[PDB]
Amino acid sequence: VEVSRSDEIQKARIQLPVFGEEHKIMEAIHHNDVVIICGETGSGKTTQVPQFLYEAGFGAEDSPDYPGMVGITQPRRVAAVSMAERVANELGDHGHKVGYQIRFDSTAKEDTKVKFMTDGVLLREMMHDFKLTKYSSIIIDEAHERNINTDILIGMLSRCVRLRAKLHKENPIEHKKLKLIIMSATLRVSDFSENKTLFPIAPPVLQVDARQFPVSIHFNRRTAFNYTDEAFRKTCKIHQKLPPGAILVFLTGQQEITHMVKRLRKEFPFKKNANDPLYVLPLYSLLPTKEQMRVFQKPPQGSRLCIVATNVAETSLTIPGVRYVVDSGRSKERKYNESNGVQSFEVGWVSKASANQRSGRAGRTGPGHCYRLYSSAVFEHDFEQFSKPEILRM
RNA sequence: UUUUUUUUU
Repeated sequence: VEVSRSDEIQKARIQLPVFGEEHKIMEAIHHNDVVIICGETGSGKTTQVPQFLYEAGFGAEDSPDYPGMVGITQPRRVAAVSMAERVANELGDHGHKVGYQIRFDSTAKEDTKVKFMTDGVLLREMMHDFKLTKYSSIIIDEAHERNINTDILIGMLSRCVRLRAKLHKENPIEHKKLKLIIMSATLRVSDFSENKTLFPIAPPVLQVDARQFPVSIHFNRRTAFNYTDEAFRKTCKIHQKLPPGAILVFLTGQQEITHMVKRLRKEFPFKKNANDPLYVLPLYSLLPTKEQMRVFQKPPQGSRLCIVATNVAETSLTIPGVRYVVDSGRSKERKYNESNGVQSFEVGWVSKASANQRSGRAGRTGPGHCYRLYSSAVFEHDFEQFSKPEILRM
């Protein structure tokens, strides 16, 4: 199968170190019933999978009615949409042959081989069905967050695939076996691979690296009673001491963030061409789009960037021209008193996965200086390494 | 005597 590619996007095909590993994906699409592949983002996994499975012999495997076509599920609607104006142009075919579906935009075209999903739309489709005949190649995204809907869907697809791992008809050879790879976002999914519950077999796994684009991890053995002022001091020390760039100041809630915005408008009130060139912007997804496009833009000249954000920045929104974080130390979380029906908004330990993703959010392609207001001994006491499931709270 | 970071149909 050929793709009708383009020049700069063939530059985007070869550059990824997973396309040369295509044969593994080939055996992963030909040998194993369920495959688990992990890796940090930016290593060319979602931006390389449609070129795998459009060229795998699965677009027309069980042809001529097209029941072999890949659905790749995404954490959220904007991830699928942005990735569709990213890599549906990577396969050189129009919107009929590559597409997406989100909560309120359905692009159900019959020519399609690659479809980017959320969780809920595919739930909608296979409570509308139960045996998943129209699909044969499925790729999962974000296996490390372990949300509600990802876990729900993976349990019920384990049921459906292991029901179709059996014989389709009265002992045929034409089985509607479903080929599925979980393209993870961070490199610990083995907490599910050890179990014999969701699959009694051990699911075969593949581990791939990424491009670090280095970040310097720095621990401050400091009291973290008012982590706002500590983050303020670390970002002032980077802004004055270290070479220029952009620095991230991270917090938890609604009020400390605008308090830090007021302060960085106070001690650095100039923002035009105390000659510290600085533009300071808050960020969380409870802000309107005009401020959300204000951070999409680059800083005005005579001013660097500095972003006072909550814990949104790890996964929700990420911006190009930043270098360094000062972490939250402790992040805001929510839990329910099941003995009462009492909810809660509180602040507790950042797990090491969220902090690592945060440090990666700092050093996109440039140097990172992860000035952590907490210590290594406090990073010793940020167990567990990964975050706890979002199921257990609600 | 308001104290909502976050999310999937």
